[PDB]
Amino acid sequence: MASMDKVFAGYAARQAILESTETTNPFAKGIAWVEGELVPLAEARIPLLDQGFMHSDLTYDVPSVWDGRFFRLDDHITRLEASCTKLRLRLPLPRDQVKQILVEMVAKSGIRDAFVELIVTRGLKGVRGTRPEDIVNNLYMFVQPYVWVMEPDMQRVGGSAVVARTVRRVPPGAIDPTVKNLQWGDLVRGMFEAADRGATYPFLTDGDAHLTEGSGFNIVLVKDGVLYTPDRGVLQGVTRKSVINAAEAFGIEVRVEFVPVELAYRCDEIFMCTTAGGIMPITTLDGMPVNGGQIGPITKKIWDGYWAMHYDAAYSFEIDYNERN
Amino acid sequence: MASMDKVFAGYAARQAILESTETTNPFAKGIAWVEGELVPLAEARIPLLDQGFMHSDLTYDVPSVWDGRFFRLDDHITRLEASCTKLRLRLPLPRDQVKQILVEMVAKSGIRDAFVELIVTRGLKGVRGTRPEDIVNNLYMFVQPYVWVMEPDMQRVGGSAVVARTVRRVPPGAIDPTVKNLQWGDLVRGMFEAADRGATYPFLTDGDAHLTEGSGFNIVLVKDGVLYTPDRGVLQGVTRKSVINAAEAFGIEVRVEFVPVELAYRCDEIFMCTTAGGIMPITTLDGMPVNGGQIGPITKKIWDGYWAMHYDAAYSFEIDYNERN
Ligand SMILES: Cc1ncc(COP(=O)(O)O)c(CN[C@H](CCC(=O)O)C(=O)O)c1O
Ligand SMILES: Cc1ncc(COP(=O)(O)O)c(CN[C@H](CCC(=O)O)C(=O)O)c1O
Ligand SMILES: [Ca+2]
Ligand SMILES: [Cl-]
Ligand SMILES: [Cl-]
Ligand SMILES: [Cl-]
Ligand SMILES: [Cl-]
Ligand SMILES: [Cl-]
Ligand SMILES: [Cl-]
Ligand SMILES: [Cl-]
Ligand SMILES: [Cl-]
Ligand SMILES: [Cl-]
Ligand SMILES: [Cl-]
Repeated sequence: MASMDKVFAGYAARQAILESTETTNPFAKGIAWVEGELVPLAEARIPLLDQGFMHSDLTYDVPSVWDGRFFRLDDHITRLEASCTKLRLRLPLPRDQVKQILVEMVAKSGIRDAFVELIVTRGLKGVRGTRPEDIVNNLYMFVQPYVWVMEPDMQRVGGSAVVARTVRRVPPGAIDPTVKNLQWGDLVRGMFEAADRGATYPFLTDGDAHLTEGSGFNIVLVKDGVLYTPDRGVLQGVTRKSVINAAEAFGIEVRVEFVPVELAYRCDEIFMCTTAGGIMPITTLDGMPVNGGQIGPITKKIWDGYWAMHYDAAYSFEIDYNERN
Repeated sequence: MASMDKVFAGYAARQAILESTETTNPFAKGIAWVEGELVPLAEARIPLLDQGFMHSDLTYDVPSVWDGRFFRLDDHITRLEASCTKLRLRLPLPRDQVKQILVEMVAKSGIRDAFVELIVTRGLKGVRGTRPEDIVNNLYMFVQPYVWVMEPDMQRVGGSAVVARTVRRVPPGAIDPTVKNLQWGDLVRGMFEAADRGATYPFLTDGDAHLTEGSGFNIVLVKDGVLYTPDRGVLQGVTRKSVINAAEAFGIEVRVEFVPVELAYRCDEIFMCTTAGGIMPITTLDGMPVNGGQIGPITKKIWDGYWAMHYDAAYSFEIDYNERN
């Protein structure tokens, strides 16, 4: 219930070092792997005919680095492989080589707090009209400075959400939300709706009176000392997984189940969770304060627990930035 | 009711001529417009950070050229602008300039039968966390040899379809299907399902016992001299529009309305329609011959009518090759 000052101050200090190197290190603003070559992220290009662009025929995943430590990298690569399997894709390199490249990329960038993305696409030939044996999947990877879906200043007070009414989440029988994907048509609609309504974060329903997820995050409700989070219709987030780990360590019950929309209007606390920002409190919903409008005690406990895990060998490992090896 | 021989023979003759130019015209296999530069299609590259790739945050449209005549180009540009408006995008160049560039591209390629695609993306900055004033949309365009969703020799016989059971169409309240888009998660699932079931084409339902569309085409049923095609849940196809034009000219009623799945099992004829292939008969459905399994008389009449429209000044214009239209 009190790690924010230190977590954010550490980040600010590391950030200041990174920023100072932007004119000397061409990778300080990010680095990409394309067709076996490493290039500054702003200069990275992909073939126009890649079906990842032509029909968003891809999956992706986003591990992260915090304070020079990769967080749950194996979980993210395993989820990527699972997503590939569901799409009949195959990770184009052995996963141990992939890990080695990522660590090399991070080390070269000098970035201590990083957003790391891997993308596997169908390749230069589409599914339609192609012999399955002629299909060759493509891999793209990049590392960039850590991305905040909720900035540190706002995490201190909580953000503003709406339950979206002009859009609902793509259902699993159309697109499987457990397959991480970049088909964000509904999520972008949600972001526009939130903004139109004077808020920031959209919570999308399943179009059947139950909650799913938002534009880049899972949703957790807190009521009478219990956490509630949607089971079906959502990405099985690694942050959400970490929230469950922390809750279990603290003796807090977590129910991963169908969550009726009505619970969002009568719960004690709300937070979002995602790799790109961590634990993100929501203190206004549909223009109304959430139970008084302050960040709640269980949210604070989970917040602290989540960041503590980033230093636990069971969930993280230290990257060697030395040059080299 | 028999224009197939002449239409396909003409195409074959033009294909042979096109092929003979490939060793001397670097654009004969296709040409792309990227950031104001014209490049061979295979060499075209886009920024990795373009949000058209990063979150498929884009719309697109696909006019075509047949026998050196652009087909309904104005309709396609108008639909593109409509799609852009619905996504809060804006065509980055005046539409008259866009048409001029397209004609120039086709002429340089020397392609007489062409698939032409325009893509408008959100640009290098995403909706999330960006000042709306800081967003600059991007334009990509390319011309390639005509693409067949059903090959000419399969159109002579008819194709096999299934009503998909493992996937349904993304509903409009999640992603608006009247906005042409490349978020094909459900459509690719449909293609895999069709293949798994020994058929070529998937027909997707609305997940509520009514038909919508398939993987790159609209669906038309013929029953007792009347055409039926889904109103809601689908792209408002320009080919479908052309089918309606031809049918009205022929005195054939067309009902654009809710089409129950059951009608597909008791109708007299079925065909698919799309810019990438035209009029595409379906003669087996779920492994069962459609009303005897032969291409039907109304399908043939529409087939002929559709291709005749490609030479009709009301619907087309001739491109001036080596001099621009
Ligand atoms: C739809 C969706 N649901 C849930 C999550 C949370 O899952 P995890 O805890 O495994 O991260 C994400 C993460 N999406 C953000 C990217 C969003 C952006 O950059 O705008 C991420 O990959 O972290 C997401 O995109
Ligand atoms: C989902 C969908 N519905 C209907 C249609 C028919 O609409 P129109 O008659 O306006 O073309 C298309 C055409 N999409 C094809 C896909 C091409 C491909 O798969 O390679 C196109 O863009 O021409 C489509 O993609
Ligand atoms: Ca450390
Ligand atoms: Cl530190
Ligand atoms: Cl999974
Ligand atoms: Cl509301
Ligand atoms: Cl999805
Ligand atoms: Cl290791
Ligand atoms: Cl000819
Ligand atoms: Cl089209
Ligand atoms: Cl139109
Ligand atoms: Cl079935
Ligand atoms: Cl769609």
